[PDB]
Amino acid sequence: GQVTGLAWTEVGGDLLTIETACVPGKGKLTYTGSLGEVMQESIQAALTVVRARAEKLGINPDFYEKRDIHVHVPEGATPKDGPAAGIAMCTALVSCLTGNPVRADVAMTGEITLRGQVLPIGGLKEKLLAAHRGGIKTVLIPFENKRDLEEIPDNVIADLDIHPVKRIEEVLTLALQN
Amino acid sequence: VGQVTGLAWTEVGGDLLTIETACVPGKGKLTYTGSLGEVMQESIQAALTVVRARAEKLGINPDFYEKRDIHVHVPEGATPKDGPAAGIAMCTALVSCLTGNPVRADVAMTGEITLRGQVLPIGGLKEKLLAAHRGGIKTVLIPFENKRDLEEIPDNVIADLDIHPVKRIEEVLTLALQN
Amino acid sequence: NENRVGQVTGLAWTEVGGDLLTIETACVPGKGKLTYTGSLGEVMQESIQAALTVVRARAEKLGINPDFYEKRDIHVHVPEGATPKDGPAAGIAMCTALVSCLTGNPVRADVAMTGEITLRGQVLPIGGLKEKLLAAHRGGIKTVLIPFENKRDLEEIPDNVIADLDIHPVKRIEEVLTLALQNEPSGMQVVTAK
Amino acid sequence: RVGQVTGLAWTEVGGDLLTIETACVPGKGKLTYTGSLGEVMQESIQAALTVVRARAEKLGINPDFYEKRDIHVHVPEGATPKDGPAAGIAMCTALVSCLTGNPVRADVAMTGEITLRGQVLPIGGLKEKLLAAHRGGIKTVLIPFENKRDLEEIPDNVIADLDIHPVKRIEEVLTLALQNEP
Amino acid sequence: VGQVTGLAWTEVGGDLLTIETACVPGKGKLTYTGSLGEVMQESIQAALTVVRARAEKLGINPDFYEKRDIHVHVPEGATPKDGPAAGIAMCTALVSCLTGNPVRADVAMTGEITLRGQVLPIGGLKEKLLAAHRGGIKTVLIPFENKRDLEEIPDNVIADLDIHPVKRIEEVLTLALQNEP
Amino acid sequence: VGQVTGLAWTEVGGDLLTIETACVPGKGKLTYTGSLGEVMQESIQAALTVVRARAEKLGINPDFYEKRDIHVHVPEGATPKDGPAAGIAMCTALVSCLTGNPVRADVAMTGEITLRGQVLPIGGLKEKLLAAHRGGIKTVLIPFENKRDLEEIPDNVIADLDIHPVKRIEEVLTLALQNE
Repeated sequence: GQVTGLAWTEVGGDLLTIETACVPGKGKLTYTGSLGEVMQESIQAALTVVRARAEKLGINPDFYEKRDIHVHVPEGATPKDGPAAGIAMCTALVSCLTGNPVRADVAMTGEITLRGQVLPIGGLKEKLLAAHRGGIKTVLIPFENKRDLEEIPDNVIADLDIHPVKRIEEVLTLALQN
Repeated sequence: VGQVTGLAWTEVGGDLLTIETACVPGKGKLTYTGSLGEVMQESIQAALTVVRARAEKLGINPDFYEKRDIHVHVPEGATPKDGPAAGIAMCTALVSCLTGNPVRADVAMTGEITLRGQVLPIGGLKEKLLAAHRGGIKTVLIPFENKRDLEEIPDNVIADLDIHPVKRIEEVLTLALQN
Repeated sequence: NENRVGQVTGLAWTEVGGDLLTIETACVPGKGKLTYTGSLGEVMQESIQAALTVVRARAEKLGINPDFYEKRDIHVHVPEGATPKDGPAAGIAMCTALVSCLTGNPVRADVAMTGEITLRGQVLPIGGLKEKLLAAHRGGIKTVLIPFENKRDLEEIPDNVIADLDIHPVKRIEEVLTLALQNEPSGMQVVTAK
Repeated sequence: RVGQVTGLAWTEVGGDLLTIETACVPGKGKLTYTGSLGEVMQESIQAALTVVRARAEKLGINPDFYEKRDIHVHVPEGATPKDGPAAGIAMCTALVSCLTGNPVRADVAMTGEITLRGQVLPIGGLKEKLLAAHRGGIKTVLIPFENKRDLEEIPDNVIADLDIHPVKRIEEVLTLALQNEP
Repeated sequence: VGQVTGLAWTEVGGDLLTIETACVPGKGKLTYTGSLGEVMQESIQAALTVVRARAEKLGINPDFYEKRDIHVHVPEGATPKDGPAAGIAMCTALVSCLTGNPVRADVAMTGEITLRGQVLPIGGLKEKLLAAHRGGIKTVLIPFENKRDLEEIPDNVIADLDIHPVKRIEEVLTLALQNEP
Repeated sequence: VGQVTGLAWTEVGGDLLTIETACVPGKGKLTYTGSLGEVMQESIQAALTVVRARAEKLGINPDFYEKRDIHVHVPEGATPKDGPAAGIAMCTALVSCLTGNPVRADVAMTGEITLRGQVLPIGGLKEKLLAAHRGGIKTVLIPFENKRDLEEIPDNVIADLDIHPVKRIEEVLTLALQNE
């Protein structure tokens, strides 16, 4: 129920620790963390991808009738917005609802869609620089951000194991431990 | 999830958009997202009402809404968008979702939808068809009263595109759904 | 005919002027919900709520089952979607459309109407009558229902408008419905002979 | 007429004759308040309803009407902004009227702020209110008791034509205004 | 219906206020009206919580907040009020309403209430106690920590007043309710 | 019991907060009042999710979220309060309230809470501990990473407080509550 994402904050692209809790409940979605509206919408999108694909994910199709879900992104006081945490949100929800832990030294950036495709984001360099400083080994980026890998310093590309992904299935396969 | 390429006004970039609609286990909740302005939001409601009103003839359970939640999402999520032009795409995406009847990926569409299922003309036909052309789209559905606006579209664009002027939502679904 | 159920031409204010409104209503299976859209200003939204109350208050006379109603969702929409509409002048049109939608009673072709609705069923005069009638005249509307108290305002509207339009001044909503709908909405028909 | 009360209160064009309408059709307890009402006027409706709820058994009204009835209070004309607490007793009267089927008298107008205790509080702009009523042909006007001192600042010709009843409590209001005794 | 004379901030200034409270058959819904500002609104919620958390001690059927609907109104409806200083009045009014224990007519009170039932000091004590006096109020309840603020108000005003500094809500209710809570 | 002294940001008056909570039989309504800023309101949501996640190990009945109404109030009511520093205090108060477990006297605490139960560093530590000291707080729990900031603080202040740098919410409940 914890994933490292790369997304926009008040001070630039950054490592975010995305948290999701899925305690027994009645189907309420709470999300907090000084989130802007586009980031809030990415969470609804990510939840809908899970609900639509629940059977595929070994999750009870009616799980949202018996679960309350809280997505929180610290630091609580730092403003964050944008769609780039989309695949991280989805991954955290799948982890939480399945009990399948998330890989330690992995981070990810990318906008999610209901169809499960992963869309390119902006400020990739800033994002990959943030993951490099944090000692992140593996980074998932959208397939269409490959062109942007040119602007990145050679030493950072060399240190990072970067995976361009097209689809959410790819993301879950790489990020989850099982 | 249902999936349809629409042409509708966006604040930045092109007017070519993927209208997405999921119809998951739920209890009759509608969610709509995608940096949508109010007129676009209201077209989602109108589109959903069209399906609800024609559910039996469409091959859908009239009481589907009791046991389904609907999310309508229009990527790219941060791109501000507005207007009624994605209406027929929304209706198509919702019929696809609730029947499991795939949409032709080589077809895009534009047009305002009415509760009577009629397709109304839209503005910026040129903006839209250039996006459809540059987006590699082969077939475009447009409103019937927009036919006279085709006279101001570049010849190559007219040459490349298979434009189909439509009047009614029945025409749209026949032209866009695979079965 | 089926296409005439829940479709009413009102005359109210738009961002272009006091023009024609094609007022749409669907009554689909549901749970008692009312939705209204079409870039409506707040005064117009309140007219729709007044109009539905009027219907609900006269449901027995109108033959609308209270329980069927509670298992319907209602959606009033006024295209074109992007054009701002406001004012209380679509009140009787809204009520007509709702009665039509809920009872499967098609609205007569080539009728338009204008008038503010009250909860007591009274039809109150409206403003900009001249421009509304220019709007009806321009759209080949033949029969226009107006408030009985706007009758004095007919004098400033040219002869041909009055020669072309069939104007029926109305006092109450029961009259509107009888004039606007295909079948008589309120009451079983009794046939008598002298 | 059941559910209609003539009230005097402020509008954007001044303290004018108001026709307060209420409908109470069977529902689930929904409360709709329309007519370009300002927030203070909206709060007066909620106060008026509370007064009625507390006196429900005393008024012959089934106590659990707040759960089995939908109530819609509307004040034409829809486009004219109305505000203030002066329609309070009129809101209560129309509300009691509707829920009991007890017709309101057409020759009675009324103004006054209502409290949950059912007390009638003095209001403002009494001059405009009564001049309005007088041009409107109203025979009888109920005013707040503490507003009697304001009567001496309105023309003698207007007041002589009016049957003015100063009221202190809501039950007084109801007995003068309802066709049958509540 | 409960009624209490509170002293609290109004648009015109700190003044005499009749806090009303009705408690009819209901499903546990809370209504507050009277042009109340947000801090005054939260004071009502704080006051209600005190009563719920102390219900049986107050002799109130603990399950009252699913059997009762509550409306707190403060006339005059058009006069903007705000602040936490009517909190102990709100709570007195609720307790009176839910118990039928009349509140004395010669008593006015001012004070912020906490969930623990503590009375916290308030501002504008001068203008508050002047209003009480002008209204012919006999006894006034103020927060204990407002005692030194009494030395800034005219001695002629204060000498006419029976001033009771309180620390806790049980003092308020014992001093203000006509029968013993 | 349900009463916790937390140190967090205020517009005026000391950075000391008295956090009160009530947990009565109910249908599951959360009320939070006290002129609370959005970030502080969110901190309450987070603290409550923590408690829910750990309800069973905390001896709280799992279905409290639907059998209980909870009102979190922070006096003085007209004093604006904001920020995340009251997070661990909010959690402690809720646990104390739902368990009947009293909080230890003269304990205060500052710290941002995460859903996983990690205590995050805060700002204005100096002002916070000055308020603790004048409040006669003896024991203060701060975030482990605020240890660096203790260097910036007067010697007499450091002297009279029993300052405990904590990493997790388990240390916080152990140091703050009178029972387990």
